[PDB]
Amino acid sequence: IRNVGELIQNQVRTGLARMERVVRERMTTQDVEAITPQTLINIRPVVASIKEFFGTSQLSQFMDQNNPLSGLT
Amino acid sequence: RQAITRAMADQARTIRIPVHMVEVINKLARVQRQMLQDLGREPTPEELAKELDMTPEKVIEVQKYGREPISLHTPLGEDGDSEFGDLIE
Amino acid sequence: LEEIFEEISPIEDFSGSMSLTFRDHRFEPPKNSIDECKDRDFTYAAPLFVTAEFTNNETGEIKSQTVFMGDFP
Amino acid sequence: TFKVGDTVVYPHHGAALIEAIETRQIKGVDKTYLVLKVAQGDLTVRVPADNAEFVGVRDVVGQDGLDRVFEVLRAPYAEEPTNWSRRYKANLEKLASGDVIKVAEVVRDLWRRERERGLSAGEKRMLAKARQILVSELALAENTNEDKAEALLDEVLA
Repeated sequence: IRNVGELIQNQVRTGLARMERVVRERMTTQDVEAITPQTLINIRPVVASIKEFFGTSQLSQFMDQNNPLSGLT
Repeated sequence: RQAITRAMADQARTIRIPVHMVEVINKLARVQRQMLQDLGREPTPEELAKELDMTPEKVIEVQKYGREPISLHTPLGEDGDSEFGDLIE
Repeated sequence: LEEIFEEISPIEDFSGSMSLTFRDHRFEPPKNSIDECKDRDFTYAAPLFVTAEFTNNETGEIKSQTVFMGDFP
Repeated sequence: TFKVGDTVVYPHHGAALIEAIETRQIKGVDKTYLVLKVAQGDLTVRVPADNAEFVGVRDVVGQDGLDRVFEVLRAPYAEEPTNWSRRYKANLEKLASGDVIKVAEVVRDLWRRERERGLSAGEKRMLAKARQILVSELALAENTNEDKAEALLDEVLA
């Protein structure tokens, strides 16, 4: 079973892989002695992946709140 | 670079956006991203307007223009026959 | 998250000169309460902070910094 | 050459203060590592003393620095090419050169062309960055810092 932790870890890993792709594109077009850790990295793919998992994904489901048994199930 | 970005401005979007509008809107997008990575929070449109020296209503107008349409044939969920296209009147 | 950050190895360019490393991750208290998020259509999230260093072997230069990685639900 | 408790200026980050001296070894080779940090980017910079001149650090210039910067700040008969592309390619190179004099005529030219025509707002970002790094540099160079350093420029830039 992929629980919630492993699923969120996989989505964050995909976002981080996209971020590494973007930054690897960035370093090859950037000069040394002018790169700041605040600058070269971009967190947009990470938050995009997290919001793509939490919204409109078949695992992240609308919680059924009929009664406590429905919630526990 | 000039021809590639001109073709991207002219033909990529379904609704045509002129090249100067495209360069304005993606400059605003990149400086908004710079603001986000600088202060770690979503800025108010007034701050972005005053730091770019345009009116806030112009900023609202251009980020309303800078939108991508969603296709009519998006599936709704588990059901396959029910499409998004039959829901609109 | 420390596993997903240690898995991202210090990457190198084609010359093997400069690298960045995400050492430690930390969390801040959320800016909104649970009822406040449940009321005004917010996402119950907290900011995620990581310590990142930028190491170049040729210059011997290390840039340790803390960078906002995104609002973590 | 380099001590503890003094201030040295680093490129692309402005002036900074040295915290202490560490003995960090890189690639298994012991080096005289010096550590310093700045309050702008909240980052710590570790540079060994052997390649300090090679990486491009400079000490704080004393009285000689303000007189020459003021003299260039007021130098007339400054000319630039008509095409904006060559000047655009030259300004960031002169900024990355790291010279105080060079960034002085760069910011003077940028300020005068921004006031006479009102070029755009995209270049205003690096204009403000250059203004911030120069006012951080002259904070120790001219012995005037923070608001006082900003105030001194307010009446000598014209």
